[PDB]
Amino acid sequence: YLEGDPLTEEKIKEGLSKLVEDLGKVKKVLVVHTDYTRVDFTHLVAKNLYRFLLERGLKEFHTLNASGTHRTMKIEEFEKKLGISRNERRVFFHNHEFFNPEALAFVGTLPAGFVSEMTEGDLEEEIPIKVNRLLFEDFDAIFFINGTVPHESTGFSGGLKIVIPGIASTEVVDTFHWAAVLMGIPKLIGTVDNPARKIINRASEMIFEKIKARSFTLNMVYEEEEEVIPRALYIDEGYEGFLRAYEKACELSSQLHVKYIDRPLRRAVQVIGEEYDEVWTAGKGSYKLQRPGVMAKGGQIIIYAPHIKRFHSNPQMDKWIREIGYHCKDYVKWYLKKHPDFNKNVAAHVINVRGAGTFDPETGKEEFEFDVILATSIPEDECRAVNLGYMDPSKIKKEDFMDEDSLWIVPGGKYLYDLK
Repeated sequence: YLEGDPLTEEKIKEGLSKLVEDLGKVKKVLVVHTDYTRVDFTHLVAKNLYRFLLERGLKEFHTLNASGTHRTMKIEEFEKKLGISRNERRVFFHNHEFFNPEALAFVGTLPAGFVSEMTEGDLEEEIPIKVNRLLFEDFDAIFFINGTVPHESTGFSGGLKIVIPGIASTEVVDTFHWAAVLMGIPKLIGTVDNPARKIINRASEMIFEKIKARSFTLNMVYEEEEEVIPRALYIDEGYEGFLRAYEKACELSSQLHVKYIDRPLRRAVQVIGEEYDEVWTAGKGSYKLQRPGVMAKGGQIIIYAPHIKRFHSNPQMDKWIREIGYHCKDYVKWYLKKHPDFNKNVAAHVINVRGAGTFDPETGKEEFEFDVILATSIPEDECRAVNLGYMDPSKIKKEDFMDEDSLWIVPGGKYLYDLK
């Protein structure tokens, strides 16, 4: 449980040395980490953890990319993330295989009653919990390096979120995403406790029961200005440890990650970094501006990301996003009456991006609280096809957004905005 401003590599090392010193046997170790999508200080944690592990006789250092539904990473990206070279023998990177049944272990089910209660009875069935089978191999220790920040689906990220959705699969992840969207971003984002967090914790209990290795949470908190400023590393053990470290994390994050403004915005440009590869993640630009009163009615959210050219990297999910397009909650619920098999994660995503709105179920017409515009390399026609706005990314410039009720947000999609 270390803290600083900034938190230093030296302090971090002292913490990790301490943790490793208390480990008894280490030949085989697993490190579960965030993906290219998370800009954090993993590299300071992972590389030092590995170093100290070597000194005490580590034989095998395996890593697992907590991808969720995100794309697989190249070996080079693991290197960048971990600060560890591919050319170390004893080191083995692994991608997660979210969509591959054979990669997963069944640990048990969520009961229908509880599932129904989290989802207003929308689901009403037993939900199987399946996670990467690596969790249950002969490891002496498993280290989960996670990070905590306000989040559109889980109130905050970090803690057990690295297990689910990180290294989980479709059924349980669909369920929490849908549970979350029923409450909705404006109420949910930046809350410690909420339906998705309940689902995640309930399922993780059954998971940690079956893990025989000792399990550690290394829960990071940081700022991002032009670089990442580490601020805390909360290290703890086992299921209950994950809970404690997460709660401490959220208390710090809630003081550091909320930006306050005094007037509703008419224009916000979310300046998106290379790390957000596709609309699935660049949508954070919309979510972070959805607390009530933050956007003026008719306000424009502009997701400025010239490099982006897809909605999701998984072709099927990308197809699905384009099928339904971006709409309000009441339109989507209606669409699911018509298409009851439609994927609820995609369904939740679309509502999450589009924001509040009304649906007249006599006429089918939608009105929206704000507009969402894609300033990316997705063509204008392909944008309106999915019910989103468009701006030529080459015509977007900071100097056009300094008027009293506009905002040029750098870095985009990171900080939660609130009315002061």
